[PDB]
Amino acid sequence: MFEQRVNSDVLTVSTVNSQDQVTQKPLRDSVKQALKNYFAQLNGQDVNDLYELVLAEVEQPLLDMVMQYTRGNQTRAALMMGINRGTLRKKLKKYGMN
Amino acid sequence: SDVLTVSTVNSQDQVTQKPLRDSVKQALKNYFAQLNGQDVNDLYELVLAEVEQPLLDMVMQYTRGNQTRAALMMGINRGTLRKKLKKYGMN
DNA sequence: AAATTTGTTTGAACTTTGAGCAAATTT
DNA sequence: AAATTTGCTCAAAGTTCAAACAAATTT
Repeated sequence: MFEQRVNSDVLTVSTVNSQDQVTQKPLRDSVKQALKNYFAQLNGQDVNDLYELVLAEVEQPLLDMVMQYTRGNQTRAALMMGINRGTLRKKLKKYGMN
Repeated sequence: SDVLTVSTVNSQDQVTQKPLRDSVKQALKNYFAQLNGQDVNDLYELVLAEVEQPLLDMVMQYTRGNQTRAALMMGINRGTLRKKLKKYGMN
């Protein structure tokens, strides 16, 4: 057959391990790391917009990368992400990618 | 100046931060590399799923389970948070 | 000159929100 | 015993959507 590829390992980054060998951990794990790192560096300072902070840090490069792929075609890009053409264009405005 | 970041090692064994947005690119760069014009259909709800999950995973761990502190921390409604927790089944 | 995409608008379908309250749980 | 948090449900506020369709651009 084909071999399973869990959604965990659909999107993946390159890491180095204890034996200095290149392996591919999930993006999940990068996100986890970053948050662990963000809390530790926080020091009892108040936070109240973590969702939008993360979302910004993820939408931008998804958009960046997807528009490169469709050589700048929105209809394709929006179809490709699964979102209305108008909201893509709204998101794009928000980060100044138009 | 950039708050969301991850650690990296160079060949000369030095650790060093880089923004998470640089990871997300790589992932996508890689996702697209390994497709070969196979249609992609629902990519926004995919990455979102791969980012919501460990964000919820970590903020509950941080707020010791406190749904209320968690929502307030994330800047979303207390009900939205319940719904997202059903979505990935983290009851 | 043919097809396809942009840039808009419209209204309907859906989602998030703030508040309210009893009942359960933590302090 | 007091304070806070859960689990719910209403409504209003806000976003996403598909569909139009000229006007611009690309095949």
